Amino acid sequence: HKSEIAHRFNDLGEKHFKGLVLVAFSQYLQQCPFEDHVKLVNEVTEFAKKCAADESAENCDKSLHTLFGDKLCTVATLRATYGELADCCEKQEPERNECFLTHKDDHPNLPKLKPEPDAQCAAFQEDPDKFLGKYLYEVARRHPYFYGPELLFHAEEYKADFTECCPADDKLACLIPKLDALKERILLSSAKERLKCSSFQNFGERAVKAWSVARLSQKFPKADFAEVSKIVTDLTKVHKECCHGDLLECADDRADLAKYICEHQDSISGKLKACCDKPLLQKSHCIAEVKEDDLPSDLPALAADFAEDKEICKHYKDAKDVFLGTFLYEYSRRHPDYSVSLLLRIAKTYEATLEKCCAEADPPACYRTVFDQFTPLVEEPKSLVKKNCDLFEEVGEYDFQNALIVRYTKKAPQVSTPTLVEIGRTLGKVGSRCCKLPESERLPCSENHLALALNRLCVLHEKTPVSEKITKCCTDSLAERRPCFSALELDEGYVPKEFKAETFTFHADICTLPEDEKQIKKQSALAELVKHKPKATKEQLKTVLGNFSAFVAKCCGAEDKEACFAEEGPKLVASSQLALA
Ligand SMILES: [Zn+2]
Ligand SMILES: [Zn+2]
Ligand SMILES: [Zn+2]
Ligand SMILES: [Zn+2]
Ligand SMILES: [Zn+2]
Ligand SMILES: [Zn+2]
Ligand SMILES: [Zn+2]
Ligand SMILES: [Zn+2]
Ligand SMILES: [Zn+2]
Ligand SMILES: [Zn+2]
Ligand SMILES: [Zn+2]
Ligand SMILES: [Zn+2]
Ligand SMILES: [Zn+2]
Ligand SMILES: [Zn+2]
Ligand SMILES: [Zn+2]
Repeated sequence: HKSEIAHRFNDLGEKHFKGLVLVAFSQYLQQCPFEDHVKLVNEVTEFAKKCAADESAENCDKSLHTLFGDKLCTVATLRATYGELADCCEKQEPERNECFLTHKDDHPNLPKLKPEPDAQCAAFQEDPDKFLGKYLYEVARRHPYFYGPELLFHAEEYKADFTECCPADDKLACLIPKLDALKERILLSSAKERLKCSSFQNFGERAVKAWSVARLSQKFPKADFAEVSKIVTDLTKVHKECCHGDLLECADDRADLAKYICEHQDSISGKLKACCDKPLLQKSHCIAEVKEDDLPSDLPALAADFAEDKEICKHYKDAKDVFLGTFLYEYSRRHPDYSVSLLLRIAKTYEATLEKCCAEADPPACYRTVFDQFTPLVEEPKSLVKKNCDLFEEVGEYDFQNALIVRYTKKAPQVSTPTLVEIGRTLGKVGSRCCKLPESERLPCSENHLALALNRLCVLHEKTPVSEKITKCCTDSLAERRPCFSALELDEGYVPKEFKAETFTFHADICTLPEDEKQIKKQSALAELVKHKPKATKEQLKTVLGNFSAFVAKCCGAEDKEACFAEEGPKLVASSQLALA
């Protein structure tokens, strides 16, 4: 094509093209106010219309990267608001784009977008096109690596809720349930795509490929290997592009894959019929979130082709990567009950056994029992999940969260308290999600979502590194990541953090906070007790936090609140010292 911007405008249409460009600009520039990005989006779209009518007109032949990066660099207040981001404009492509990507903020710390139902409907009434457009902007800047086409879909969910619910009598009780369910979908989606970009950045395509091969084979067991290879190749490209900012190519390539999957749906999966007669946004999303199809009845034991076939060392020698992919395809489709990282763990073992056995004198007799090395690999995650789920059921979410905060704080006491509270809190929600499921679904829920939380920690750690052992767990191997964090224990040579009274001094401003923030304030205190007294047992810690809870409720009920906090605070501090000894 002469003009790639023409090609994408034609392919995507004005509305989607607009929506993506707004998401792009809000991810690279997370602070500048709404109306500013609206102007930029408008100018790009105007220019895109100039190029589709005349593919030959000036600047239309330039690359999407050149055009987008040039646009960012002509923003007034770029240096004033974004500081070092302006230094990226001195670089030429492709180093200019890498520079912008590395300055995206994963913890921008913006005001929590609370659902104010009466206040929102009035904004929805006054300016609806701005209301849909502002949702995209607010979610984009909060989540900079969020899958662009994915955000459009969820933005369409947001206006469908508000149009429906606003004119009813009970405006709030129609909305708050629907919006709080949307929030949890955004958090999960952001987490999933962030792991994809993290994977490219620290491991490359080959690791992303194995991950997708394994997941898609579970998703589509009836699909043949050539079909799975095709989708994987196509999908890996979509993610590289979305992860790299190529937001228009991302969306375009995604649509082509959806069309493809739907045109080959009998060959791929019976669960796709519902998806495949929907409008294109909804069709893409449905395919991405489709359930795992039924396991076909006619599958032969893996043993014949992978332990028993005598010519495997020749097979392995001729096409190493293609042959292990076959193994991974065949193993993953039979085991929808296994987590993805576990499947990669197993496949790594298979690869490594073939290297030692084919080097040895007699391979067929050696590798005949390679499947026996997987038995311990499966029992290990099964044990972890059982133990956490029995704990979660025994004690409830809040306490389970606190247990994890104590656990992870002991593992890595150099990590910041906000980060430790975030991980413990998130992992407790995972317990609510996964422990209630059947065992066929419980292991993979637990370990797949645990991988998301550990990636979040790793991403914050790459930003502001504090611990070598965390760095090793985050950089060494994606498959072995969860095992690596599990193997962390408190160091014998960790020096208890110095006591600061202010750190355990509460005030009456806690009383006017919402419960979630009230808890965070209390859970932060928990982490700080551990950092200060790392050899205190979980049972000593639970008792002292209980006394802090009683102190906070007592004084928040009192008529003179700040005088209560003043009298009772110091007493509780000094007795807690003796309690934690
Ligand atoms: Zn082209
Ligand atoms: Zn053309
Ligand atoms: Zn579209
Ligand atoms: Zn570079
Ligand atoms: Zn968010
Ligand atoms: Zn989604
Ligand atoms: Zn990259
Ligand atoms: Zn995707
Ligand atoms: Zn690119
Ligand atoms: Zn053979
Ligand atoms: Zn899940
Ligand atoms: Zn290393
Ligand atoms: Zn306070
Ligand atoms: Zn509370
Ligand atoms: Zn002390």
